[PDB]
Amino acid sequence: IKKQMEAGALVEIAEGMATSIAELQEGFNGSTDNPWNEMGFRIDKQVIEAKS
Amino acid sequence: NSPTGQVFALRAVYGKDPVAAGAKEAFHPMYGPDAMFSGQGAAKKFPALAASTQTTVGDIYTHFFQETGTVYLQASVQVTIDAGDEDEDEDEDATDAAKLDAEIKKQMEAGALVEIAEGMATSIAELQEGFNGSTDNPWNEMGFRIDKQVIEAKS
Amino acid sequence: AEIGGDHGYNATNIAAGQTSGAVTQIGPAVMGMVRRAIPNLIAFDICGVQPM
Amino acid sequence: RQLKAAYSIELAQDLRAVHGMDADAELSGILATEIMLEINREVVDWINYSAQVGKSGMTLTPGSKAGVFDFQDPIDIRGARWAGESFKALLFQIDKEAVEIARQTGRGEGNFIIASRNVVNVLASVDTGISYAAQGLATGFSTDTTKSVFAGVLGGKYRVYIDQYAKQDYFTVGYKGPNEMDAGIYYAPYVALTPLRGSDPKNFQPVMGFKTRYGIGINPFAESAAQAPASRIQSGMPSILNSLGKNAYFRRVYVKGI
Amino acid sequence: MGFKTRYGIGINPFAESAAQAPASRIQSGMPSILNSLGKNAYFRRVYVKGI
Amino acid sequence: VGKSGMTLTPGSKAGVFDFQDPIDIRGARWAGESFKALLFQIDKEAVEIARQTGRGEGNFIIASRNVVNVLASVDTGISYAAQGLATGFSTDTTKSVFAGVLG
Repeated sequence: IKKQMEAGALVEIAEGMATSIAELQEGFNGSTDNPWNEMGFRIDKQVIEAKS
Repeated sequence: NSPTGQVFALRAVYGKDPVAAGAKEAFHPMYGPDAMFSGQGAAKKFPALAASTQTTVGDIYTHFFQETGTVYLQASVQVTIDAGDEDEDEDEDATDAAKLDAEIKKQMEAGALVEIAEGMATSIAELQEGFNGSTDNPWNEMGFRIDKQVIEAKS
Repeated sequence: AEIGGDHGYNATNIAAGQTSGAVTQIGPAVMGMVRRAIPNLIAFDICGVQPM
Repeated sequence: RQLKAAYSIELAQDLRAVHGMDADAELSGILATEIMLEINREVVDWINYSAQVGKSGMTLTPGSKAGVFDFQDPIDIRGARWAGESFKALLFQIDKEAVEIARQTGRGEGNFIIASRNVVNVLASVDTGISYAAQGLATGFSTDTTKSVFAGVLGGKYRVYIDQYAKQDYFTVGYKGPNEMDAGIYYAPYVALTPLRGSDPKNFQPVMGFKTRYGIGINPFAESAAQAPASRIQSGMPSILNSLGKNAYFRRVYVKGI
Repeated sequence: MGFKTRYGIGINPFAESAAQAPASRIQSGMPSILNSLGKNAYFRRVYVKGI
Repeated sequence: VGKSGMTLTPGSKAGVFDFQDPIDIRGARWAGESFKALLFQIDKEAVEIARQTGRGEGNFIIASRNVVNVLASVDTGISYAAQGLATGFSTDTTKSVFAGVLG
């Protein structure tokens, strides 16, 4: 893929939601199967013995 | 501060009707001015320099370089600009616009056809655009056009 | 229900303000006009300027 | 040369009300600057149309290329190896082209250089003068063309003008004597841009246009090499004879490799 | 909880440089594959290898 | 697609600036020489932009991480030859991605 990306066949692209699909998200005005995208977080632990 | 916006771009075309197809922007940064547009070019048309066109000494030829603009060439040696091969496939894709001008750029290097320009003979300028029974000598005109672009905000 | 909608992301629709919902926009805001710059002149101190 | 504009009335009213432009000064500004753009490019074309093909005759090392100052040829650039000692050899080559033109004209060595963007830039990225091998970012000159086509003074001697629409990498050296007669190409302005106006009563739509007259000539000793004129009375206007590849105070060398 | 934001990405005219006249006198200023893909003359991109 | 057309030195790969090709680095032999050739390549592109836009020479550069430190590890100004510690610029992305002013 990285070889192709140099050739110009593929390129990074970032767009945004069209406002028509923005308002009609998971509900409003009778639209269906249009969920959001969700972000959470997690916490992890580690243990440390004490040598002597 | 609005759902949409617009931007205006004004251009200066070469010749009569501005919106007419095929016009050429006047003060182009890349493309150079047609130096003969106001002079000899306003009097007589020149043959368009194309592939496999055996030139003759003293004749003036025009071409539009893909990255430089419009130029007037006065060949001094009788050559045919096809030389090696027609088009075929000399290299990678390299559309004939790229092959032709590079071929012409080669000739400019070799002391062949050289960029020139000049004004107009007073015999024709005095009678420009109809006078003393003359006909079909309309002087060149310049005009401008204005266009728009629009953007709609996304979310 | 009452959705503001949006233009169809078409040059004609956006220019005219025609939306797909209730409210119809006045038109795109004028952001300014951009011309083309005047190319410079390469002096005349490299030749003769004898007037006739 | 001449041009005509012939704009409309309803456009003048609408343009005034909507945008705020004038629709009259615009075309006059377009026409006035267009014609001077032709002439400014007109004189330069003659100069390159009349320059002798440089790096030949007595400005050529025994055999290097006979016509081009290749940057990839060991013979050309003084057997130099690294970048900062190779751009310096270009200065020496241009210096040779200055004395030779002084030899053919017998009035002075070249003091102005017409070069494309890259050749001008490569001069701004080397230490021009008696110094060690060096190179860096372009700081000395103004390789920008939007600002002005005037790089500056190279070596305190040469005046470096930038050719905007140059097809290939090249430089042209020439001489300009203090007297206006010693130039090698004469520009002769006869009549300035006289403005003209009128209006046909069938439409009342205004029509305007401009007319001007100018002349161009060459120095009598442009072909300095021959010892006699052609046919006594002769046409000073350039043509394929008097000026093509024969004018004296103009030497032009194509630079390849940059 | 949630968040929202609206913005607009635009290009400037004369970006293509080579083209001397637009297509329809009213054109989608938003960037597009046909409009601007390696065509915007404002920016030039150079790789490097063997760094 | 930069480094092509008028900005392409003939014989190169037309788009990449290899440090292992003598043509691209102009036969340089040591970092104090090769790294300066990169500065020249940047200059060539900026002027080319001023042609195809007709408004001015380019004055802002986006570059990858290490290639910025390379610019910070050469004598930017016109001088004999030099290299060493990356001191002129701020190659730390954590502080701020604005590396600083080049030349």
